[PDB]
Amino acid sequence: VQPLATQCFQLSNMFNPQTEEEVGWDTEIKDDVIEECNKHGGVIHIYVDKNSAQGNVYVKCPSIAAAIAAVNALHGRWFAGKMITAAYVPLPTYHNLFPDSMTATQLLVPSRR
Amino acid sequence: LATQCFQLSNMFNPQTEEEVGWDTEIKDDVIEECNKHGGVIHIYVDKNSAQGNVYVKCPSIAAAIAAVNALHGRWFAGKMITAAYVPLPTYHNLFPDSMTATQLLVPS
Ligand SMILES: [Cl-]
Repeated sequence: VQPLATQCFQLSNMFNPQTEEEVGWDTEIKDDVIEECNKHGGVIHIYVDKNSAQGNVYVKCPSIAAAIAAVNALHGRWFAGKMITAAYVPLPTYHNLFPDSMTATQLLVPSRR
Repeated sequence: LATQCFQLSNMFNPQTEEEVGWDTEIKDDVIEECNKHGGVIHIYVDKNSAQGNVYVKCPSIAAAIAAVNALHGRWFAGKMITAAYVPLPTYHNLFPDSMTATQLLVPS
């Protein structure tokens, strides 16, 4: 079987730390993702892993329904010939990686207006 | 806090320990990944750890960073492995033999 949808997922290929040349690039990715999520079910945690070779972005939505909507809105885009992929993370694993994501309930909004 | 040393987590569970060579294969898998980057000079699969911890030391921090950046977030045995750097002294105290270990490890 495939892992059930959870509140939490990991995006890949969102970027390539070797090629990323713009200052504040990871924040723009963060804003881009939140903006995308706020067209759907929002998001309560996000983390762009600047050092990951596969360009990982971690996300947690206020509900699995919100998470599904975000994943479905995000996993379609392409970057640098590589396609973005989402993988759900079980709560304990995601919570172990991101302890603070456990009690975070506030919907995030983008920095840029 | 990049160092020569890191702790992989979620590499296994007590259920993983029921197959022979589970630890030898995990050991080999990490070495293999490290030898695609900067290699590795010490590894310890902590059979007694509940969190499926594997301890690793690379010949240089450049090597470890390359390994960690390749390993963290990576999926292994259906579980997302996470790498957390281990302070060098901590690693050496936990693992005395890793200090003078300079021979690049190769798989079994
Ligand atoms: Cl997992």
